Amino acid sequence: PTMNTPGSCQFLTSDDFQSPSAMPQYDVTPEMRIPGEVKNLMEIAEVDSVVPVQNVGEKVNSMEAYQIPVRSNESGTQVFGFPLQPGYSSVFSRTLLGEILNYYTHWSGSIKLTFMFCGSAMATGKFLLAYSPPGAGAPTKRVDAMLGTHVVWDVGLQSSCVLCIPWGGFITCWYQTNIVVPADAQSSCYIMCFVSACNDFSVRLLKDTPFIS
Amino acid sequence: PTMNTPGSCQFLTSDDFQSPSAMPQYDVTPEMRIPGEVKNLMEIAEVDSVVPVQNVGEKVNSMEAYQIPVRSNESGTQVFGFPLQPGYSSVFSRTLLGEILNYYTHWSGSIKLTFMFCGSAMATGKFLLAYSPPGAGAPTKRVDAMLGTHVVWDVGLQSSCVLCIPWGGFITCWYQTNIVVPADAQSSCYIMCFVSACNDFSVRLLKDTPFIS
Amino acid sequence: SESTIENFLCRSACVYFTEYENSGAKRYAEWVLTPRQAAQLRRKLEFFTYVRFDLELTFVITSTQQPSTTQNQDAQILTHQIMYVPPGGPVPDKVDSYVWQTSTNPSVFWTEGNAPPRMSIPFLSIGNAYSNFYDGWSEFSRNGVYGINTLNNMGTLYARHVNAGSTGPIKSTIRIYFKPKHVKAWIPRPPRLCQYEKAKNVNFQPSGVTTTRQSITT
Amino acid sequence: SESTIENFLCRSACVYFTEYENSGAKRYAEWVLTPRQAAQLRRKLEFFTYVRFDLELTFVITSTQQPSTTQNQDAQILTHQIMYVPPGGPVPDKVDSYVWQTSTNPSVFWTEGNAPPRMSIPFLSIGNAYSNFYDGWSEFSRNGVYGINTLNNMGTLYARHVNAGSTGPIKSTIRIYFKPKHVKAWIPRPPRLCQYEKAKNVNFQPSGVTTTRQSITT
Amino acid sequence: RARSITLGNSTITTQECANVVVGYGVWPDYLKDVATCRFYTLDSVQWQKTSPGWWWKLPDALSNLGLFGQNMQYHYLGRTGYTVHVQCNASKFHQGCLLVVCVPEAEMGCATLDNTPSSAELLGGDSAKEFADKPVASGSNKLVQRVVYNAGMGVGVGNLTIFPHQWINLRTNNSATIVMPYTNSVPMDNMFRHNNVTLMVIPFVPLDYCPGSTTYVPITVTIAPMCAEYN
Repeated sequence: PTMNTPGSCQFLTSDDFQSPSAMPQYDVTPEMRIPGEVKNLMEIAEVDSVVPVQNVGEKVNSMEAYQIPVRSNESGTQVFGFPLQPGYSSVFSRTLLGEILNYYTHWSGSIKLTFMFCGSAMATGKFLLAYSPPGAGAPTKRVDAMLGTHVVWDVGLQSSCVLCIPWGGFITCWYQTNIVVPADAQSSCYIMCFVSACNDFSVRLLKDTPFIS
Repeated sequence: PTMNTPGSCQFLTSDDFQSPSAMPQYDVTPEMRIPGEVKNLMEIAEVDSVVPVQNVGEKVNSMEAYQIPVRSNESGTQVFGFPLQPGYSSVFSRTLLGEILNYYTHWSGSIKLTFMFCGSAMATGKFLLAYSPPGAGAPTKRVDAMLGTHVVWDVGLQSSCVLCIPWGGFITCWYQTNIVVPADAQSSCYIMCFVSACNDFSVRLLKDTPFIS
Repeated sequence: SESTIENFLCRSACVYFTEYENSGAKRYAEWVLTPRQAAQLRRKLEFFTYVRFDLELTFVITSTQQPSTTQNQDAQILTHQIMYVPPGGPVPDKVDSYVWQTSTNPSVFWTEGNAPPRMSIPFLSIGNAYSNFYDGWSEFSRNGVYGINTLNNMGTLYARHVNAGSTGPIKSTIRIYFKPKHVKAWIPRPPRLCQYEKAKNVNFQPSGVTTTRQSITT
Repeated sequence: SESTIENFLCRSACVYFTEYENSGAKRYAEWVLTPRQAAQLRRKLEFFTYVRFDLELTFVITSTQQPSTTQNQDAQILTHQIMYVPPGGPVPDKVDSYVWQTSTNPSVFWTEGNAPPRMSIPFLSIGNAYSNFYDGWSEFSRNGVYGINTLNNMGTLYARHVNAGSTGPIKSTIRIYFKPKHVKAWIPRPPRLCQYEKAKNVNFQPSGVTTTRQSITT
Repeated sequence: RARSITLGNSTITTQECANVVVGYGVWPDYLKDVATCRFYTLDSVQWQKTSPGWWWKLPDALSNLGLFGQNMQYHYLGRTGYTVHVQCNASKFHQGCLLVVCVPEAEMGCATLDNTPSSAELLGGDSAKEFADKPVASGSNKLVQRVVYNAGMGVGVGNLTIFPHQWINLRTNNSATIVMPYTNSVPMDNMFRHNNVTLMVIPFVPLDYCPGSTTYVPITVTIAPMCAEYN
């Protein structure tokens, strides 16, 4: 004697049942080892990808969207700045970390940034990399950016700087000193910026991507 | 309490369930031993079967389709040749190995050929049996056939030659020397060719035969 | 591993098509069980001389309404009866005959809108194997048909509408599925080269050995 | 713990829409199995170069009556047949063809008003993995389409009404659900930036890298 | 300091710290002709202030070159690893960056959505095919979409670092060495019919120099097939 409870005879799309195999007693072709087997999406979001920081105007439709211009002549002047929201912000929109995030609703983990100065070896200078925490707005002057979390980056010695960000905030770069070059060396250089997930990184509630049409 | 999942109440043709016996408690008549019990189809495809190599014109509607004519007068001249595709090729079409293959889609294994010279005992000569691998086309001259895989078959000593083919390719036979016969012996002889599966032979994905109408 | 005789001879194959009407000239179906009608299965079975197997008969009964000019038609659920006749069993001469009540013929009742009815049959041959190819005369003293041994008889199948559903006419169809189970074979023989002519015997028209080509060296 | 490729690629996604009528110009459905039609699933699968998986096909067949001027219509329960064609299998040229009876194509019969029919398919590729992106010509000697390897073929699906229900016209629809099971992936690759154009290939129209803003410091 | 590496008869000069990046943690191995294991040094391509990019198909790149060309000719199917070396010799007063990346199964889009491209336009033999800045016209031509910010495959060029890559910054680095395992669904495949990997070199940060310097930087590419076997 059996009784059929409610929920019987329904096609609940998201359920895991045993399914009657159509073609049984059919061989499967043994699987060979293929180099590079993804098991978790996270392993993809741990790869640095260049960022179109300068997505201004018709730069997006050219290769000059990824490079940040750093001129010799002009102190307190600012290099760049963008809000630190890898999900909704247009800067981290199509980044490898950002695309993966657009498939989920909740996420918690550190973000790692890496700047690579792409200038002549003779070129020397200093930069102020300041990160303002969420509640505070972006700093206006150089002093205000110094009085928070900052990293004074000297291009002459180190050519690549790494910033690990906890817990959105802001990232601002300032010219501590103008670029100094001996004669026969160009003074107009560029900076590139890579983004990557760091330490713990979790993603919950799978949703559809908003980039389909 | 039970719940009926999707896939219930369907007649999936290819399924293996217990079936209510119509006439139960009925005796079955014990089975006697009958000589020769097939357990696997492969045991059938391991039997040599003659091949209608010369399926030219109205030969198919006569017994002269199986014999290959080898004349005395005419060197570089060629005896026969056919592409080595036991499935789709018209030569291996109704062969015992071929018919069994027409019931399956995938198959991997060696093919064994065997030529039996059916000529007078006095008759002597030599033949060049050359097998060109898949990528290469059939050879044109005798030299080109010699420079590949070949077997120089001497009818005077050995009367039957066996060729085991791996992994379609081509099979070509050439007259290394004309047939030499003492007086009172005919110089027009014939050759027969048997085909058989060899070593490992597997067949997957059962399908319908295309010879039904 | 796949080419065993089991996996080669255990496929559900439709073997019959027919129709019977609730009211009309034809009101019941009848088909002597045979694996010779379906050429696809007949040619597969003619690989071996002696074969022994069990069956799993599964029917598919569908009903369609007919073009009638009667009004106020109210349909009621239809019930179909399928009477399996064992060899030597009484056969219903008509639809409303008394033979449909013999407790020997195991009829299965079915009501439309359920899982299709299925029943199995054991090895019924008095001999020790069904013989595809017989090389003799069935009658002991001869003067009997050639190659027609009665040892392969597997019985007959009858189907009817137990209750007429509505005043309006209804025509139903039934497809019989054949599934040999626990198959055994003996004495392999060559595949039939020529196309089948009559399901009754092995008579055939002479055919060429294979497809022809241009030249022997091609 | 949630971002595994299993939980990311094991969602039931509708992939087809079509309709077939008991009587009319279109009387059967046909759709070559492909995961390229649905962009939502295509873009998720184009994350990896080589992917291998099993399927769980689940259909949803609904019937609606049509605007006809025939009277005295009495409907009978409808039965639908769904014939899965393995690669290289015969394909029914018409609705009442003989191919609907081949014991190879595993057709599933279904009667309206039950739990929707579902069947599974194993890995059928001769190669060792389905390849999303092929960088060559299918034909060995070339003179063949670019990036069209036949190793990914997964067969065709056919559906029809076994029995016409009533004299009056009936039109049915069928939604095919795709559920990859036991998924494996290899060689991760970047997400498709530009929108899809043709399901046949990777042709696209050039697109900007991202959405623009006012100034770099903003 | 400098060092010499010898394979067969050819020899290459590289630094002491070469910073090799293995493909996917796997070194090329036989499936379980040694005379084909040499440094097939291709041509040099002048990198200029406006050069968009270049791309090579490794199987095709070595189709005409000696033993490898003769082997892949008669032989049917086979497999092959690779060790691509990209050497870019430039002064100290030059500046610029390159993205050296080996993309497996790089299917390329066609300018006309309706049809696929032609073989000659897709494969550059014994030379390097190059990208373009502006979009390719969509007419009735079987041309390849050579836009550099899409790379041709159709994806944003920025995130092309998922593939085994390496960056050459003329400020610190000078060369890149990428080992590539045999990646294919099939155990062995016809080298002529299908190309498994595409080598792409893209100048993100443009070359720049003061007047009175060399007008170009000669990139140099060297291929060395590792563990090649045929059937």
